[PDB]
Amino acid sequence: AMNVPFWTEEHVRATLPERDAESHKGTYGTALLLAGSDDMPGAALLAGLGAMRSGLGKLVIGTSENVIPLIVPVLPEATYWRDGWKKAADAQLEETYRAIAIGPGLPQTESVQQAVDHVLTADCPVILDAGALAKRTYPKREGPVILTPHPGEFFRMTGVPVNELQKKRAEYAKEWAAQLQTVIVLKGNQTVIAFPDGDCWLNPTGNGALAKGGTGDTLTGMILGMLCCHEDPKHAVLNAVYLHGACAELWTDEHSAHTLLAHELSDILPRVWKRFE
Amino acid sequence: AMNVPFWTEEHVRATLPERDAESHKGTYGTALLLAGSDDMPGAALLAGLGAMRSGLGKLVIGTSENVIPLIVPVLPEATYWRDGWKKAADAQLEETYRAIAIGPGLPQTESVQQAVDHVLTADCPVILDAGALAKRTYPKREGPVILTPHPGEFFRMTGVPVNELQKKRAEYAKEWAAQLQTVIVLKGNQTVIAFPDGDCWLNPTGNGALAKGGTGDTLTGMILGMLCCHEDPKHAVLNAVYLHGACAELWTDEHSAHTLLAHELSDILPRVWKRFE
Amino acid sequence: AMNVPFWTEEHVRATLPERDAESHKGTYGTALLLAGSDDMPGAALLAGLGAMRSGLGKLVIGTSENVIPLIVPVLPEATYWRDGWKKAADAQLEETYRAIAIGPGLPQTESVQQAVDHVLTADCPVILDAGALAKRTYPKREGPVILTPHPGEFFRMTGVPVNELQKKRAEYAKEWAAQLQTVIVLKGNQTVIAFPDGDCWLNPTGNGALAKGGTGDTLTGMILGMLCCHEDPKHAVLNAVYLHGACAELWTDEHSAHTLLAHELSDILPRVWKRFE
Amino acid sequence: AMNVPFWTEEHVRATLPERDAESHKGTYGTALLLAGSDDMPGAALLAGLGAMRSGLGKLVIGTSENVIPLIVPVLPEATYWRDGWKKAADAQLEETYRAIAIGPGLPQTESVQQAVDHVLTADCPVILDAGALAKRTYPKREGPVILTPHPGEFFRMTGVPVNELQKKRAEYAKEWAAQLQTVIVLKGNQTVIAFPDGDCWLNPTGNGALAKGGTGDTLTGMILGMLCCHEDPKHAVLNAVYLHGACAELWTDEHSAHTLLAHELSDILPRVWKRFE
Ligand SMILES: NC(=O)C1=CN([C@@H]2O[C@H](COP(=O)(O)OP(=O)(O)OC[C@H]3O[C@@H](n4cnc5c(N)ncnc54)[C@H](O)[C@@H]3O)[C@@H](O)[C@H]2O)[C@@H](O)CC1
Ligand SMILES: NC(=O)C1=CN([C@@H]2O[C@H](COP(=O)(O)OP(=O)(O)OC[C@H]3O[C@@H](n4cnc5c(N)ncnc54)[C@H](O)[C@@H]3O)[C@@H](O)[C@H]2O)[C@@H](O)CC1
Ligand SMILES: NC(=O)C1=CN([C@@H]2O[C@H](COP(=O)(O)OP(=O)(O)OC[C@H]3O[C@@H](n4cnc5c(N)ncnc54)[C@H](O)[C@@H]3O)[C@@H](O)[C@H]2O)[C@@H](O)CC1
Ligand SMILES: NC(=O)C1=CN([C@@H]2O[C@H](COP(=O)(O)OP(=O)(O)OC[C@H]3O[C@@H](n4cnc5c(N)ncnc54)[C@H](O)[C@@H]3O)[C@@H](O)[C@H]2O)[C@@H](O)CC1
Ligand SMILES: Nc1ncnc2c1ncn2[C@@H]1O[C@H](COP(=O)(O)O)[C@@H](O)[C@H]1O
Ligand SMILES: Nc1ncnc2c1ncn2[C@@H]1O[C@H](COP(=O)(O)O)[C@@H](O)[C@H]1O
Ligand SMILES: Nc1ncnc2c1ncn2[C@@H]1O[C@H](COP(=O)(O)O)[C@@H](O)[C@H]1O
Ligand SMILES: Nc1ncnc2c1ncn2[C@@H]1O[C@H](COP(=O)(O)O)[C@@H](O)[C@H]1O
Ligand SMILES: [Mg+2]
Ligand SMILES: [Mg+2]
Ligand SMILES: [Mg+2]
Ligand SMILES: [Mg+2]
Repeated sequence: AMNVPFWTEEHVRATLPERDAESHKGTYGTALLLAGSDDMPGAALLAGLGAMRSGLGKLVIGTSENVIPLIVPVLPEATYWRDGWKKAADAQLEETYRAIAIGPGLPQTESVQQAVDHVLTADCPVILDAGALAKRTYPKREGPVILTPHPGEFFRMTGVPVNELQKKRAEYAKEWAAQLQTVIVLKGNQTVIAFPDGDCWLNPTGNGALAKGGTGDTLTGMILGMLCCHEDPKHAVLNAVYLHGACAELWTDEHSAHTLLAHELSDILPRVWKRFE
Repeated sequence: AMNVPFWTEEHVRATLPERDAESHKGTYGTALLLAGSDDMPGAALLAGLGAMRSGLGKLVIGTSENVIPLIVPVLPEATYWRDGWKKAADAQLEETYRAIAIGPGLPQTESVQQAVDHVLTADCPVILDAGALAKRTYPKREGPVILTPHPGEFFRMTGVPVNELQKKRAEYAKEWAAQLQTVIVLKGNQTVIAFPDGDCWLNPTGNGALAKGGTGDTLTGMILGMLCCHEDPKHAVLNAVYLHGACAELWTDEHSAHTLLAHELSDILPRVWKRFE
Repeated sequence: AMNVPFWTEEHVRATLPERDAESHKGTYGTALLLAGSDDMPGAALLAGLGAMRSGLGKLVIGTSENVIPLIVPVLPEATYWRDGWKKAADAQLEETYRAIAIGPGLPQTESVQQAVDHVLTADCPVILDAGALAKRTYPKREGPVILTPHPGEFFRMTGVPVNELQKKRAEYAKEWAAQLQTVIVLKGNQTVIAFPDGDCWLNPTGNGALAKGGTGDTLTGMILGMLCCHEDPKHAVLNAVYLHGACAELWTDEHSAHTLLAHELSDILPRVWKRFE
Repeated sequence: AMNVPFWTEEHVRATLPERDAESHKGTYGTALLLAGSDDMPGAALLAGLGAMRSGLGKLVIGTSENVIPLIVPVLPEATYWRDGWKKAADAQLEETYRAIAIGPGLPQTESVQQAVDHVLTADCPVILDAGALAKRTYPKREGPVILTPHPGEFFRMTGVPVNELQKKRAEYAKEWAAQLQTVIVLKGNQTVIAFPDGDCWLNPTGNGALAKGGTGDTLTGMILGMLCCHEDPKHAVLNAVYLHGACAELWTDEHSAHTLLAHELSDILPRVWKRFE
């Protein structure tokens, strides 16, 4: 009904960054990921791999003590802020980060919202997903706030029932991005990327291989990394959603859509990303 | 002697499900796996990988605290019900699952049977394997009960000695599926899939590469996942047994039958499944 | 000086076993591996992978509590006898095994020799390696005892200095196999396989890619598995040593000899073994 | 301005060692790596893999108790000196090593400098990286001391600000190698390898795929291993830096430069090294 344009291959090619010969890890920044809890530890690994695969310089993972050891053998490149997501509830961050994500595998609690409020006082883009998504408002700040709800989380945020939401996805996503003054990545087939300045796009990539636990955790990480290597954070969000879906399309060329595991999207991204360079 | 028909490539092709563009993980359900104990932890990873590879939406693994960390780095997509198989002995499940499996790597104890009795009060298909297999009867309930004995476990269930069983496999499997009113997947070369309504099939795939620890644990998981994406639970069971054996046949094209490890069946399934689409 | 014959490709092809369609894991037996200690845990994983890759039915790993979790994510198919190598020092094994190995990554202590003495009362082939190798004698028993010393361990066993040993390898290996009434696999370039009945062979495969920590741990496991699927335990030993070296030769076709890691021999064996079928 | 020559493909080919048929792990020595701490554990795995991939015989990793289990499943070939880097602060090493590295993932503390002072009393080449880099002087000793600073660490060592350093990299690196009487590998695009005898080279390989956490940790390990298989420790340093960068160039043929993870350099080295033989 709205004619929201697709973010196309041509837009991706035109906007993906270079990685210059004269750069070091500091050029691409240090990200922070606040993710993973004792009965949902895997979401931290998924998002971690997503982020380190996606062109950042360094990654600090703020997760519980019990989760740390489960990440290290698979993602040895990350370092840790021990019990970081709980510690973020107590004070403003003393360290400076290029971008921050919070929520995958975190309980949807008031302590998590406190950590959200502290993270928002930093001057960098911030992603809120999963356990960090709630019905709330957002303080005026410099850097973008990026919310990544699936339709269930959108219902939690807005009170718009899922059955109604799904009939008018882009209309609701635009309306709430504007009201909240946040980016909203409203997930699903034809994911909507709605910006608080009124720009809105649809994502043309992805398939049912993504309809399985963990794929959104991986996406949150991909957005986190891309925010560190793109000059324009809009392009980071758009390219992460696009390339995330493109990795699922590569998988289905020679593998059944029923059989993808989320972490494999990260394994596939190196070759898919190269295609768009 | 009986002319039990084979479930053939043509039957598999005709019955494997689609994964629609307009679906999400909830479309394919949340399964529960109750598996893994302190000296047999690996069976939980094997069955977990089997299940997540096999087209479910989400997987919760109910296993002991000591087993959880051993699964997460390999299968980060699963979440946990901490000490779940022990907790299931104490009360009906409060959560709703699309399908449930119990038994791989569990001790063959009365506490495990209590957990079985509680799981059976849910309205979903239930698989019982390994430590959950015992001589018993089953309450009338809506969803199918699927027993996956090898010949030793069948002897434990029925008192039919293995030497006698193996002379008349389909006859015994049919007789006991009918008596018990359960599906029986009687494993071995030419696995028998006997339904309590009298339908019975033989499986034509598989080889001696499967004659090694863990392959039945992986199968239980494959059945669990397929029950979540097939509309007809009969087809889920049949296709899981078939594709399980087909992965062993792919392996032996270029690898010795002596050298397969069970977890690799799960790694092979993506490409094998695609062949049948 | 002696004309000890090489165990050749033709001997390997003539002696490798079939894996029949009508077999199950019990056909190929349950092996026991007593290996791994707190500061040398990896040797248990190396030998475990070697063994499960090499055609056994099941593998029980008797290792310390702290080592168990380090094996499970990589080799989920093994089960455990918790603190098994220490417990073996206290009594004869109550369980029956198709073959047993002891020593990789175990401290060279009197407690380990006690565990050796208990294992020797079983009726199955037994391999002694590494920490289980000492200067001693062996009781008359039914099954073969297989010692796998490198030249340093041979010096420890016999008092023959390494410099002298290495001038007359097959002569010393034969002499001591006869004296001890054990098989001796005297490792090195042109490994000597000396039988206590006077048969003796040289191994023609392998290269300097093997000259790195862990490769002998992997070999001990390969011998353990092959003893379970070969009818003649002589052929098991000969084929394990041969195929172990052949995997290093495959590696060097496209990879530098400086860069092999022991666990990769196990990864390579599936395709190498197939070549000899 | 200086015409520092590049260490070229031809120099690498002329200087890489053979791995003779008549060698064993002892021929290539035992290295010691003192690396990894509770919130930076991964650096020990990265450097460990680097080292074992790079032609040593054995590797002992001296790291904290909590780090050990995180390494073993990925690098089972290493053994451990439990809490080794802390224990090295208390006394001269009783064991003899072919080469030693210290610092990746270690806190930059006085206790680490004490461990440095003890390691320096050994007669072998010693690498100091990361947490072991400080403003200090070095005792006259037989074996080379090899410092591997990035420009930030060089500033910490010398007081030369990074902005000034980067205008005259080889001039500063030569000056300080001479003053300190240490090798300095001054990292960055066109890494400078400055020897205390006045030889100096530039490295022509590498790209922005390396501009991400962990790649320097992997390099320290590669240098450690190469010091064990090269007769001339100068060639070890030069070839490690060259081949490290070459692995990043192989990656970018078919993968985006944004997406490399440090541990993958180690995975790539087997095939890259073979190219130069
Ligand atoms: N491996 C892990 O550690 C995992 C952790 N996860 C975490 O589990 C927590 C809960 O998130 P979940 O998303 O699993 O569960 P939720 O219960 O929050 O949301 C799922 C529900 O949202 C609705 N929904 C979602 N997508 C929809 C669509 N396209 N159309 C219509 N309705 C839709 C449905 O009502 C569905 O039942 C989060 O913290 C998440 O990060 C999940 O990602 C699963 C994997
Ligand atoms: N990695 C792990 O954690 C593993 C766990 N496992 C668990 O170990 C427990 C015991 O199960 P097992 O099956 O190992 O041992 P069992 O002792 O229960 O059954 C094996 C016996 O059954 C008979 N049998 C099985 N298949 C046969 C056939 N085709 N023909 C004739 N006789 C046959 C034989 O008597 C054989 O000795 C289960 O909980 C199982 O899930 C096993 O799957 C081994 C791997
Ligand atoms: N990843 C792990 O957990 C590892 C554990 N390992 C364990 O470490 C223990 C000690 O065994 P090691 O072999 O490392 O050390 P040892 O000190 O027992 O033996 C090595 C010595 O034997 C001699 N030697 C060996 N091969 C020779 C040859 N071809 N020619 C001449 N001399 C030769 C040399 O004197 C050499 O220094 C064992 O329990 C072993 O299983 C080792 O395999 C290293 C890897
Ligand atoms: N996975 C892990 O366990 C990791 C551990 N690491 C450890 O973290 C510790 C701190 O080392 P880091 O290097 O991360 O952080 P540092 O804060 O010590 O050094 C980074 C700073 O040095 C400067 N710098 C570095 N390279 C430069 C170049 N080419 N041009 C200009 N300026 C440059 C910049 O000021 C930059 O902010 C070390 O012990 C290191 O081994 C890091 O390697 C990150 C990964
Ligand atoms: N059928 C589908 N087609 C395209 N994308 C999908 C489909 N199912 C799920 N996804 C994507 O998978 C992710 C699910 O996120 P989450 O539910 O948070 O794990 C989102 O990026 C979705 O847009
Ligand atoms: N020789 C064989 N041919 C075909 N399938 C086999 C063979 N040996 C074992 N299997 C299969 O491997 C699995 C063994 O299950 P379990 O004993 O529970 O681990 C079952 O699915 C068997 O049907
Ligand atoms: N240069 C070489 N050529 C052939 N085999 C080797 C060589 N170096 C080591 N090996 C083999 O590697 C293993 C070393 O055993 P160990 O020292 O116990 O780890 C043995 O099987 C040796 O025969
Ligand atoms: N843009 C680049 N080109 C070449 N090498 C690089 C580049 N960025 C980083 N490196 C290398 O990556 C490593 C970084 O080390 P560190 O900062 O200690 O992790 C060094 O070996 C650098 O020389
Ligand atoms: Mg989500
Ligand atoms: Mg079973
Ligand atoms: Mg050895
Ligand atoms: Mg560094």
